[PDB]
Amino acid sequence: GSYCPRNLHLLPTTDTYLSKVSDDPDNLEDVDDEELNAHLLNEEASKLKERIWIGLNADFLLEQESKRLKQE
Amino acid sequence: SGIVPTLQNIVATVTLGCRLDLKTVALHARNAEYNPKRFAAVIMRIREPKTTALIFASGKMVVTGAKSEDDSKLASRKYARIIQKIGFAAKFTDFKIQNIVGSCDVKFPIRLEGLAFSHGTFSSYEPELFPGLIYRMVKPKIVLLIFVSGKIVLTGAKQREEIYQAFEAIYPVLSEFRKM
DNA sequence: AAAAAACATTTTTTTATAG
DNA sequence: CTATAAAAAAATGTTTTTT
Repeated sequence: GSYCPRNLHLLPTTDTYLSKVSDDPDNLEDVDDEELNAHLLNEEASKLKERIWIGLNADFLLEQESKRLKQE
Repeated sequence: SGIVPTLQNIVATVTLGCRLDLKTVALHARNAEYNPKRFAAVIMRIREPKTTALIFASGKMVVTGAKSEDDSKLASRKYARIIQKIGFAAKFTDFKIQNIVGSCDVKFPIRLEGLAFSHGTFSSYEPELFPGLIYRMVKPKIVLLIFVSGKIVLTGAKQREEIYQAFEAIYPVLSEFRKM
């Protein structure tokens, strides 16, 4: 307010905005809704990434393969 | 007095309790940026409830993006369905919120070259370095950014109620220092 | 000087905000 | 980029022990 100051707990608390969401650490099977269930690409689609990722990071992959030589 | 900081950003830290291989995580997801030469993590930038996160091969991602606390808890809950549905164990343990950010408009010009005089024991203002005035508050420890126009960034706190006190406290000071 | 196990930093990610 | 803060763990980057 503009006169006598703001009342502490008449505003929302983070702790009411946390207790609104599920806490189950094992059974996180309450936020599945198709779109989420679609962030996991198949075989033909995952195979294309491994193929492309290898090329972009064939830079990285040689120093790591030479790190296998310093370790032998 | 009549305004209350809008949460524009919340950081969420979370443990999944397993040293999981990154290589695989990325090659199974729509949002899959693994550049181990760059950052040592994977980047999944989910749509609802809108985040970005950052998964670590030890199992403790950095979920940054939430607009609230409904979001930030679920944001990090949604990587716990993916990493699960791929091939890893990995639970959802210790949802800690490291940072919350704030903002608003007090709707009037605010002088800063004079705030640095009175409350300059808390302050550091270099004009042509950064147009904002940095307020280091102690109780509670939430850092305000006070811009010329009258807009304040209130990044710092881990509880929402904290941030809101930092606006209320600094207000009669944002009122005293002005361009009439 | 030298090889070593000790601390400290540069990197990234989000978000609004203004020189 | 300048600036706030906040996690995190690969990684190089400093100061300081122990050879």
